[PDB]
Order: sequence, then structure tokens, then C-alpha cells
Amino acid sequence: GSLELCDFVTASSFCRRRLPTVLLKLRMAQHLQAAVAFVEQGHVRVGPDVVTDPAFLVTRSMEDFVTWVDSSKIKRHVLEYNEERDDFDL
Amino acid sequence: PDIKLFGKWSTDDVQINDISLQDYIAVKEKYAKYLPHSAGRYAAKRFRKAQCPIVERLTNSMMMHGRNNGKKLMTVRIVKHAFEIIHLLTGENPLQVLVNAIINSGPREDSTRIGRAGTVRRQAVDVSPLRRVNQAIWLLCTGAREAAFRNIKTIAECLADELINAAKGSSNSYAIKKKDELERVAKSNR
Amino acid sequence: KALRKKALEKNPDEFYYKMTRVTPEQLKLMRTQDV
Amino acid sequence: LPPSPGDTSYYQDQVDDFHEARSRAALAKG
Amino acid sequence: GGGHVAQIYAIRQSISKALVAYYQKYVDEASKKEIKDILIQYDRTLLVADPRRCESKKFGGPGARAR
Amino acid sequence: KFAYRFSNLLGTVYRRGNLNFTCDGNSVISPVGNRVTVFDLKNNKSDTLPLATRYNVKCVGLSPDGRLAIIVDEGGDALLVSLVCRSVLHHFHFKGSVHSVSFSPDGRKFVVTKGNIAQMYHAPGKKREFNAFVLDKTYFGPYDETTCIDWTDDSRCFVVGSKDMSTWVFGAERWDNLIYYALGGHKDAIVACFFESNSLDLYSLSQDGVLCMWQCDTPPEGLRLKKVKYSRLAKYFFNKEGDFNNLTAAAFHKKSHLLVTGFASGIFHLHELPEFNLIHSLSISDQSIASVAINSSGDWIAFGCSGLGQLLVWEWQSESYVLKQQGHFNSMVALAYSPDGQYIVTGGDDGKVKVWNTLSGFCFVTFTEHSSGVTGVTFTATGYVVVTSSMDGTVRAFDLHRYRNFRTFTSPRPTQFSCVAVDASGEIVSAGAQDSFEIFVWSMQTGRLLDVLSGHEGPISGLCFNPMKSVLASASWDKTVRLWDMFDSWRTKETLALTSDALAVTFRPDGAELAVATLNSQITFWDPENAVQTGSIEGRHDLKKAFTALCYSADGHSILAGGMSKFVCIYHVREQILMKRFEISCNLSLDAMEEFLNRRKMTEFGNLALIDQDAGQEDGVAIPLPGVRKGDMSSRHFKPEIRVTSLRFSPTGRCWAATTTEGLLIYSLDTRVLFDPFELDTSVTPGRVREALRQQDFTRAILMALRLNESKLVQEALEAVPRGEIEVVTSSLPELYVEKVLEFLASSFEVSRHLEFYLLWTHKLLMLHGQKLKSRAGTLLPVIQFLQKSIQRHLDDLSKLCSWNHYNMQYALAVSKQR
Amino acid sequence: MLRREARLRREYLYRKAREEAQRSAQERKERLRRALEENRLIPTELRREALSHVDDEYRWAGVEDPKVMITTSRDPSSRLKMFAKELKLVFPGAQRMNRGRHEVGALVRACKANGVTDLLVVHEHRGTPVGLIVSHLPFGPTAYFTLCNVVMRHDIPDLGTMSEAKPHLITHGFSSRLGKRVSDILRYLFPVPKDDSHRVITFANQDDYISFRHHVYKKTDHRNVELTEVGPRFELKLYMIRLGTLEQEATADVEWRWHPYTNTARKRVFLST
RNA sequence: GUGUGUACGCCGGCAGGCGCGAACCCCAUUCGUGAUGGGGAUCGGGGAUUAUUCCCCAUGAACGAGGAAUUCCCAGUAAGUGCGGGUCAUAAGCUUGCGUUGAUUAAGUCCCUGCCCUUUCACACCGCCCGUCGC
Ligand SMILES: [Mg+2]
Ligand SMILES: [Mg+2]
Ligand SMILES: [Mg+2]
Ligand SMILES: [Mg+2]
Ligand SMILES: [Mg+2]
Ligand SMILES: [Mg+2]
Ligand SMILES: [Mg+2]
Repeated sequence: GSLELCDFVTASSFCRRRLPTVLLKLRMAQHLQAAVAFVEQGHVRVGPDVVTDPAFLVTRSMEDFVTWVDSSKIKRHVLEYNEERDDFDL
Repeated sequence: PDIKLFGKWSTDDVQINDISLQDYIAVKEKYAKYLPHSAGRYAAKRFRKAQCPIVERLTNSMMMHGRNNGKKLMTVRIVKHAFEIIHLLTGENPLQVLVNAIINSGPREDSTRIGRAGTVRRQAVDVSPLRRVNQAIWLLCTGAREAAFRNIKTIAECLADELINAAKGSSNSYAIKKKDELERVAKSNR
Repeated sequence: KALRKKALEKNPDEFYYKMTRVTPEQLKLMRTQDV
Repeated sequence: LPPSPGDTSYYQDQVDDFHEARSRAALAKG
Repeated sequence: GGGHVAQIYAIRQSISKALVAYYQKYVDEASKKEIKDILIQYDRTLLVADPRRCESKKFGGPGARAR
Repeated sequence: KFAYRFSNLLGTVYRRGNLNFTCDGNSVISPVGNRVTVFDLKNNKSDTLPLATRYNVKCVGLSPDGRLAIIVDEGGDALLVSLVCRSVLHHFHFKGSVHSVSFSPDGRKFVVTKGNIAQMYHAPGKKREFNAFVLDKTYFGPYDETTCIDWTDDSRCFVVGSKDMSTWVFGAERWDNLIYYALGGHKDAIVACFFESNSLDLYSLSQDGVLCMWQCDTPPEGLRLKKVKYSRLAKYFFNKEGDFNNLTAAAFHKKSHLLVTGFASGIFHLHELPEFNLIHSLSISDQSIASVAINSSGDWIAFGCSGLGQLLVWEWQSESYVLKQQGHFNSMVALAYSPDGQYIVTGGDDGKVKVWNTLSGFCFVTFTEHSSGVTGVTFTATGYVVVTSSMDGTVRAFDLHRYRNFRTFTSPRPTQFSCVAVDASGEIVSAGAQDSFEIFVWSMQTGRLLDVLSGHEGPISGLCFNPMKSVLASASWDKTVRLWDMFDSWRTKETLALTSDALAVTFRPDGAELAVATLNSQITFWDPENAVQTGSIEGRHDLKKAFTALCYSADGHSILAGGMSKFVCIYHVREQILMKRFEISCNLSLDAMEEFLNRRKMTEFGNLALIDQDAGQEDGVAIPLPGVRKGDMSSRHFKPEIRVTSLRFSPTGRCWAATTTEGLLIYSLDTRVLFDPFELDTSVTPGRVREALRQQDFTRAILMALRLNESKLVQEALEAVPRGEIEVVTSSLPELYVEKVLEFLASSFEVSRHLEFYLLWTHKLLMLHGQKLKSRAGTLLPVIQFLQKSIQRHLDDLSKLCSWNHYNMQYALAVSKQR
Repeated sequence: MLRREARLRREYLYRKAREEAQRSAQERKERLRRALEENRLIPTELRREALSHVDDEYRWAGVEDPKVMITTSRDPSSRLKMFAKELKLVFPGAQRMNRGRHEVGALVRACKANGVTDLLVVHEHRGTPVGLIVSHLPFGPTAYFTLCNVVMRHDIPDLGTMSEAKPHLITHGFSSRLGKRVSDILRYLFPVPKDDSHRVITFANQDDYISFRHHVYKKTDHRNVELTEVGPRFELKLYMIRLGTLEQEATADVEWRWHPYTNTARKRVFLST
């Protein structure tokens, strides 16, 4: 759009782009304190890299490539619930 | 471990007597398989079918005409029975017989064509090894197919006799006669 | 149609705690109360 | 100031709200 | 599911992958390495599934990309 | 086999600390972050010392003899190092940060200022001891922080500046007539203080720009072992009244009475002290001048600017610069080697492209057309064209003939570029985007967009062209490596599926093998033409979780890997085993001015933490941090980590480079690393070689010297052969030993005076055995490129003079011939 | 690309929804205003009610040439294979692909990956083409057509070969808002031609039936031009437009559909005013 | 491939009636180069369903690979095989989906038949298409 929408940017817009709240949008977490907690142990990666800083704004392009890190206990539970655990892929 | 075709035909003793065709006949230790059925993609790229094992190439080439399209297990059974018949009749490794037949059935010079409405004029040219292998396989398969048609004789038996005659070098086989005639036409108009 | 469209944007990586999901002394007590 | 963390608008923009309201109405009707 | 041939290939792949995973988990890593490299050097389909997609000349434009 | 050692740090000439000239004055010592570089100005060479430190170097103290040096970092850790042999001798820790260190001219004492006090130590001896530094004396003069040190010409007394606006002179030995003396007259902190040539008269300099001259009534010989007065002669102001330009550094040459002064404005002045006559002044940069030094002969002056890390040495009398360098602001760079290996091109986040000469290590051409940072850089088949890609959205080409940006490629659509690749042909240029995930391919001479390759999903990890086949390999995060054949009528495309995300793709120099690094920290080797996997290597345990960068050696037998680890790993490709590891030191220093980092969670950086060692716990107890009312959840914090961005290996095969966070690291071949004989026998010994030379059996002596692998022996052996017998020994040489001699000869031309003698050797060997080597030419590219480079160095510079002399004299004769 | 494509679809549908709402407001204001200005009478239902012009999917029409793919239904007839061959020559740069045992969704993902702009599918009945589907692949609209009077070049002897140059486009008879929408979909299938082109392709609307004609003209002299008809000849009748791609029948909304069982459906037309 | 719209039990060769709540493929058997146990057109008789399709016995026609010519086709493609639906247009004297098995040849030239264009400043390479009729 035009410059009209440019006057709506506030602290809320910046807070919505934080890494923990994106997990909360993506339904990877259901509570903010749980979403924050997942980050520092290192269960969450943005592409190849693992991000431990809760204060981290993720781009729209990078938002497509956020997922559980491999060899994480949470990813085991997701695969177990879906009956799709394959131990060859570790 | 040792890999033997159909569990009984060894590949270590098989040897190729033609230097030109060594790089286009895949029978050796890296290309040794238990069955001629691998579900590979060998037609995806040019020159890639030279990496396909020659038994699988024969099996693919025997799926004709039309009434046999898509029936690969039947062709595998036919090839297995033909190899058994070859071993019973001759007593040697059927893989060596197949290699010798392919070596002998391949033409060395062909003729290129310059053709108009009135007449077609003719020139002699050389043949690449890949086309030699392709044409040898095609001629052997066609000879077996025409021998088995409207006759009381199994297609496996006719294939076995075609391979035996071609490896022998005898003129009783279809492929040898076709190769001789093509080479004679190429020779006559050099 | 509404149910189907929800399936299109379903996230495979979504996670819930409900996904993760007696003792012999208590079990023996129940059987004693039953008899 | 941002809304309460429990609020859905904490993590949803106007685009998501427009689609979620339509989906909620259709499912609630059933 | 599937047909005869697809079922057979799936069974081969499952057996090979299961053995490799068991040796990785409860046996030393070295033997897993030799067994995995043998299975790969024979046929990569035994361990890695490559499904077939649609790629054809029709998608590409006429002529070569260069020259 | 693999015998490489760290040799140079490239891309940085000065970061912080004081500059120094060596004892003879031909070389300058510059601190660069953790490390220390020495520049030989006489021979224009650069050597980075092997030592490294956790923090940046703050002070450098150099011994008068020239053998020893003391390197002190910010935290107070000190290293005693020997300059002659380039080896670390001793480790020490001062209790707190020290501000400066200085050696007495006699060489027996050295003084360190720290806190409010000055401590004097005995000079260390030649031999190693358990306690190399032994304290001698301690002095408690000033009321504030001590800053700067100077010694008299004799070692009787020394002087210290302080932040209490005063300057204190002490006696090194107990003198009855002088215990200590204090001098005032300043209204700001002291920056420097100097002594006269052979007197106790001194000069004091304030931060305000005030010069004070002090004169004594007692000659230096008048000191008596167990009544001295000081008077202020003159006071001078460097600045006019009303402008606040701060003096930041100064130096003074005693014999020539020369003062050099640097100011925060970026200007410097020269003066002749006893009359204070302005010689002249210059402006160097907009940033302040941090350090100033002058050599012993007095001809050269060194200037360092910490703002952009600029180093300059100036020869004042003829008004010419001897050296003038400025490196990239950030250590993050992208590297490429020239095809011969003569030049290295580096790109930075500033958008600046720099060309460095490999022999000298100095940058000599800079291009600034790119606005944003350079993501990728490469050379063409010739060594005279460089191609760069940037976040601007443009791919630019530069030449070394006329030094211009002759070609610019852009997408029809607004996109930014992440990586670049060009063929061996040089006609086709390719780039990838951060967002569109598709490859744009342009023609070189035409400059138009030939094609857009699509099909990848997710970002492109890397692009590489086959050195011999002209096909493009692209890695992506959709777990695929795609092969595109450009000169195909039917547009053939191949796909290689992978278990995990692809990160790096490289080609073997022959072009017959391909390597992929994946997210599961595995390196897979594929045959490209048949699309079959030939090998695999597991790398979880070796790095201590993925390999970001891969590189093939020139011969191809080994592969180099790096990533988020602090190690670079060298693997043998056939055996799939790890050969070697090199480790990388980490810098923990952090800038105090920065306020965009949450310091509370970044406590390990920059010595911020306070660890209590007197609490009875072995490791220590950390003092708790102060609390806050409102949490700060919007500030970035970072952990100490070492990541290797990329690896490149020289085509000559002599050296390789690693682009990392710490900087650009250079590893060079060295014989002292490993003894690598060819075919030894009890008969093979240098005594027999000299005996064979004495018996004039040249061929057998050469052969024995070649089975042995010291260059010194063969260097003596070949020079023993007289001219005319050269072809005799050349014909007798077997085929296996030929390529060994050419490897020796190329190394010989660089450092030998006897130019055409070795060139006579090279002439005969190529004539007799040239036709046979053509069959085995493919395996000899590193040697051929090595020899061609060294011989070309003498060819080009000699030609332009020899041609100039001969033809000009002929023209002079023709004019005189007339009338 | 599952996550990225879903995001772009939602924002596209969001912008499309706002445009429809503001236009519906204009019609209510316009129809209410004209009624009172007439002062004839007030319908009771009117009393109850009272009490980015360029289409979003067609960003890239002018900048780059369209890429068109043509396919058929499974197991095509002999004559259907000829018709698909002729449509390839009509559209410049078009390609025709064999339909084997290809799932419809699998075709769309391959076309999106390789940057194909538009996808055409043709159906047949007893050897004569009867239906045509046009889909704009990046979540663009899908239009469903039925063919009435197909005359192929293969039927007509000794025609020769065509000019195959970029043609000029003629749109005639499209006056309503829907007709403007329909003519846009047909026009963007073609690239930008040259000024001196002599190839002409015509779309003429007559009582909701669109006639396709292909011609080349030669100027023997001023004011007199001779037309020679070339290429296939057929009629088109629209009956549905859907917002999504042809992989999305079960989820996409219907922008417009023909209702033939309406009490006044017989005497009403929608492509003209 | 769920709009309030047959699983199993008994009798009968089958077709069905009576009540109630996958082909292909693979292993083996018989036949046999004979218009043949290939093929099932035509013809006769009988039986079930509510004139209509199906079931049983009998008979066993051309046809042995399809001219002059002509059309189409490059990978999960050609070809073989099965199972569903009928979606506000078309379609059931048919159309359209989905799965299963799965190849030979070819990856480059303008020779034929055509089509689209062109012939006004890095290093290196290269060094001006021709004619006619008008004004
Ligand atoms: Mg078909
Ligand atoms: Mg049909
Ligand atoms: Mg299929
Ligand atoms: Mg049978
Ligand atoms: Mg009969
Ligand atoms: Mg019969
Ligand atoms: Mg032509």
C-alpha cells in the first residue's frame, strides 16, 4: 500500500514479529511462557541456524523456514503422535 | 560375497574380446546384479543406458510387439529359461554366449543416405559402439521374434538358438545375415 | 467445505501437550473392596 | 501498548483476523 | 497398499533401513558405516527413496539456454 | 603430505595500540586485534606472528637489543616473545590493566605503569626460567592514573605522566640529591613526556594542547649515589584560542630534535623543539590519530587511525609515503584467488572491493561502485577480470587492464544477489537471489539476461561451474542439488535428492567429482556424469553442528571442511578419514561505547564479569547483577562463537585461506613442518653427495640429492655443475624426477641472484621432456602454474627496460647520423 | 513452498474481498438514487434494502511474455490430439504436453515450479472438442467454456503453414463489467505484438456467445484490404469463473456462475449491457 | 468415490428367488501349427426379470497383420489392465476421474518443407549487402 498504512506502525507491530510469538501464531506453542522457554534450550531453528535469543524479529521470508531442530525431544513427541517416527533419520 | 545372475551364473569369468565395446557392455563386477529388474531410469539422459546391465537391456528389448508391452516379469522368466536351455545344450556360461553374440552381431560400417524423389544415392560411413550394441540387441530380438512366430517352438527356445548361432558366428542366424548384407552394401559403394 | 479449507493450512510441526499424553497397592485394595 | 498475551490479536494481524472470523462462523454454524 | 512390485521394493527398503538403524543404536558406529556404504554402493534405493516427478522438454523453451 | 602453517593475517593493518619500529628501523610492528603483524618496509613483506590472545593488544614493549618483545592485552595478560625466532617464551598475568610498558635504554630494567603506581622489573635473561618477570621496585608518586613513561639517555632516572595534571620524575637508583620530583603547570591530563638528548631537561604535553618546557640546573653526570631544581622555561599552545582540538598522540626524536603531534581532528604537526618552529602539517583522515612513532634514523614516521584502521608511514623530507594501507572495517569478507595465484580479491560489507598482491600482502587497487555489501566475488579464466555480486541488486565486472567497471548486469525485477559463478569459458555469468530462489544467467559480452532457471524451493546455498564441462551445480534448502547443462539443445536438467538440507557444493579440479555438505553434518561425494554417490564422510564428532564451507585441494586427494566449529578439518577423500585439524583462537573484546547490546546476558564478553577467587571455591563465584523494574525483552544478546564463512585454496597449491569471524587467515607451505623424503637408503647421505660432486659424477649426485628432500642440498648440487654439461645430466634424468626439479626451480627463481643459470636449466628440461609431459599434463597444473608465475616476474619488469634502452639508443644514433 | 504459497493466497483473497465490498456499496447507492430521481414508484424490496482497478493476479502481463501449456483429458482421441496441436500454433510460445496417467494436482505443481503462466485443458465428445478450461496458475482465476462449432485446419485441405507471428487482438461486443472481466482473461494469453504485424485474432461477443476468428490481411492499395481466413474456427460460451486454480474445485469460491433454471434465465444476457 | 437415499442364512447349474441385520501378474493342467480347443458373426431350442436385459445347450462366417496414401507421438511418455463418479455447461447409442504394470529409439543440423528476425567503445576479435522504379 501507500504511506497511509505507514502511520499505523507501533510497538505492537514490532512485538508481533518476535520469535516466540511467531511460534504462538504457528501453533508450535500455546502459551507465551512456553513459547519463550522453547527458545533458549535450542529446540527452535531458523533454517540451518539455531536461535536462542527471544528478542529476534523474523522476516516474512524467514518465517517460512522456522521449525523444530533435529534430535529434539519435542520433535520426537510430534512424530510419535503422528505415528511417523523413523529411527533411520535419527 | 559373490554376485551371480539368477543365483547360478557367475560374472567374474566373463571377459570381453573387443576393445571398442568394453565401455558399452555392462556385465562386470560393478554392474553385476542378481536379477535383470532394477527399476532404474536409464533413458533420462543421453549415453546413460551404457551403464544399464546388458541382461536388463535384453529384457527391455524383448517386450515387443505391443501384446507384450508392460509385462516385464514374463520377459524375465523367458530370459531365465533361455539361459537354462543354453547351459543345457552347450555347457558353458550363458553370459559369455550373450557377450559373444552381441560382439559378432554388431555391424562395423553402415551406409548413409542421400535421397530424392527419383533415386536414392548411397555412401559408406562408420558406426559408433553404442549404435553397434543397440543394433546387435535389436537384430537378435527380432530374429528370435520372427523365428517363434506361427511355429511350434517356445520363444525362449528360439532365443536360445539365436544366441547360440550368433555366438558361434554361423550364418544360420538372422542377425549374422543382416550384418553381412549391411556390410556388403557399405563395402560395395565405398 | 469449511473443514476442508482448514486442512490446507494445517501445520505439520504443530505441537500440543495433550499429544505427549494405578499401583499394585491401590489395585490390590480395589480387588479387596470388590470381594 | 501491546494487547494482553492471551488475546489472539497479540499474534494475529488484520489479514489473519479476516480469515479466522469467516472460518469460525462457518464451523460454529455446523 | 500399492501393487506387487511396489510392495516388494518397499519391503527391501524397510528391511535395509531397519537393520542400519538398529546397528546405529545398539551396535558400534563403525560397523554401521561399513554396512551402510555397502548398501549404498550396491543400490541407493535400498536406503534412500527417490520418487518420480514430472520433468520434460515441454516445460523448457525452444533451443538451448545459450548459443 | 599436508605441511601448512599459519603465516599471515590479511585485510587488517592496524586496530588499536601503539606502533613501534624495530631496532634497525626497517620494520614496523602493528597490533591487529588479538595478533601482531610485522611489516618489513625494506623488502615490503608482511608476517603475522603465531601468537594469539583472548583480548586485543593494548601495549607493546620492545627491548633495545631487538631480540625480545612484551605483548600486553587489555585484561593484563602479558606474553614474552622472541623476535628473532618468532616464538612465545613466557606467560604472565599482571593484577590489573597496565597502561604502558617501556624498556630502559641500557636493557637491564623495564617499567610498567598501572593504577596509581609505577613498578620496575629486571629485564629477562636469555634462558627460560620458571619466573621470567621478577619485580624490582614500586613507586607511589601520583594521585591519579599513571599514563606514559620515558627514560633518560643514561638509565639514571625515568619520568611518568599522570592524569592528576602533573608529571613525576623518579630515580632508578638511589640518589641522595634526587628522591622524586613533581612538575605542574597543566590544567588537563598528561599525554606524553620526553627527555633531552643528554640532559634532564624535559617536555610535558597536555591533552589540551599545551607544551611545557622544564629545565634543570644539574647535569646527568651530577647525580651522586648515596639538591636539584626545576624551572619552567616556556609554554606553547598548538591550537588557537577557542577551538577544542585534543592532542591524542606524540613522539620525539632526541638527536634530530623533532616533534610529531597528532590530534583528534585527524591532523598532525611537526616542530623543531628548542625553537618551536613549525616545519609543516598535514591532514590524514577524519578520524583521530591514535598512535605515532618515529624510527631511529629519523627519516620515517608511523601513523595509525583506529576509526577505520588506517596505517601510514611517511618519509617527511621528500614528502612521499613509503606505505599506505587501509583494511576492511569488518572482518567479514569474501575471497577469490587469481587463476595464476598472483592476486587475491576481497569484498566487504562496506561494498568496497580490494585487490591484494600475494607476494607482498599489500592492497593496491580499490573499487567502490557497489553501495551495499559484497556477497560474492570470483575471477575469470584469465587473471584480469573480477566479477562481484551485492545486495544492491547488481552484478558488476572489473578489469585489471584499465581498472573500470565495464559491465553491469541487473534483473528486470527488483532482487538482491547472494552468490556468483562464472565458467572457464568466461561467456556465461550466473547469480542467485535471497528471495526469488531462482538463478539469473547473463551473457558476458552481450550483457543481456539469457535465461532464468527455476525449480528450486528455498534459498540457494551455493553455485559452482564445472571447470571442464560448463555445467552449473546449485545447492538448495529443499534438500536438492541440481545440475544444469547450458550448451544442450534439449535443456537437460538433473536432480540429486538428499536426506537433509544442502549447504555447500564444490567441484574437484579435474571436474570428475562433486562434493555436498548437508545439514546432518555429512559430506557426500557424487559422480556428476552418472549421477551416482561414490562416498560419504561423517563429521559430528570432528567439529566441536554442521559443515558450512568445503574446498578441494589442487591435487584433489584431500578435502577441507569448516563450519560453526572452531576447527578447520582436513580429510582424505579415498580413505574417508580425518587427517588434520587446525584451531582458531577467539577474541573476547567488546567496544565500551556500544549501547544496542543487552550487557546483562552478554557477561562473558569484554571482561565484564567479576569472578571472586577468594571465596574458597576452586572455580570462583560471580558477583550478582543489579536488578531492574521492567524487563528488557527487545535487546539483542550474543554468545562467543567461531564460524568459518568460507575456504579457498590457491591454484599454485602453496597456500590456502579461510574467511572467518576473526579475520582472513593464510596458511602457507613450510618445509620445517614435516620431513618428507622420497626414497631413502643407507647409501643416501649428504656426505656421499659431496663425494660424488668431488668425483664429478654429477648425475648420480643430483639423483641422490633428489631422493633426499632438503632444497639446500639440491641447491648446492645443481650450482656445482659447470655450464656445457647441462644437457648431459638433463638427458640422464629419469621421468619421475623431472617434475621434482621444476618444483625446485620455481622456488629457486624467487630467491636466487643467478637468474639465467637456473633459466638455462629450465630451458633444457622443457625441451627434452616437454612432449612426454603433455600426456601427464592434467596432473601437473599446480607445478606448471607455479613455474610460469615465477619466471614471468623477471620477464616483464626486465623487458620494458631492455626494450626502452635498445630502441631509444637506436633513435639517438639516427638523429646524429644526419649532418 | 507449502507455507509460502498459503500466505500469498490469503493476502490475495483479502484484497479481492475488499474490492468487491466497495463496488457493491456503489451499486446500492446508484440504484437507490436513480429510482427516486425517476419518481415513478418505489419497489418494496428497494425500501427494505435502504432501511487497484487492474486485476490483482495480472501484475506481469506487460513486462514479460506469457507462457502457455496445453493438455487434454486422459486417453485422448485421435482428433482431440489434432486440436491441441492447432491451439499450440495459435498462441505464440505455447507448448503442448502429453497427458499420460498424470494426476491433475501433479500437473499444476510442475507448471508452477517451471514458471508456466497459464494452463489450458480441452475435452471432447465423439471426436469433437466440447469444453475448454483456462487457468491462471499463480492462484489466478479459472474460466470454464463450452465449444459449439469447431472447424479445424486439418479438415480443410491444402491450407499450408501459418505466419506464426505475434498477432493483433480485436475485442468486440464486451460492454458489461463481467464482459470486461472475461475479455481480460482471453487477452492476457497473448504477448505484446509489433506495430507492423499482419496477423489478427478476433473475439466477438453476440448474445453471450464468443466467436474466435483468425485472419491475415494484405493491403493491395489504400482503403481496400483483403482478408484470408486461417486457423481454427469455434464458438465459446462461459458458464463459470472460480477464484482458485483448477487443482482447487473443492475449496475455491465462485466469482460468477450461470444459472439456467431461473424464471427469467431465458431472456437475459450477461456479457453485454 | 455417504443427501432418510446391502453383510449373513436357505434353494437352484446359472440366470435368480427367498428371509432377515480388481484385472493384469505368478505356479501348475490340457491342447497344438491344422481357419485349430484361435475367432464368435449367423442360425435353432429352452429358462429367469419386471415387451426388456441376462443365463444354459447347439452351429461355428470372414479374418493368417491389413494397398494407394494419410494422421499422431520424446519418460512414468507409447502401450496393456482394472475400479469409481455423473458434479447448475457438455456427456450416458457416452464422457470424465483415480490407481496398477511399464518400454525401443533420440538429446543435433538446416539438406527438403516451412517460420521468425536482422545486414548501421574493458582486453581480445572484426573492418561498409546489392539493385530497380518513382518524387
Ligand atoms: Mg494411452
Ligand atoms: Mg475420452
Ligand atoms: Mg501411474
Ligand atoms: Mg502359464
Ligand atoms: Mg474352426
Ligand atoms: Mg474354434
Ligand atoms: Mg531449412
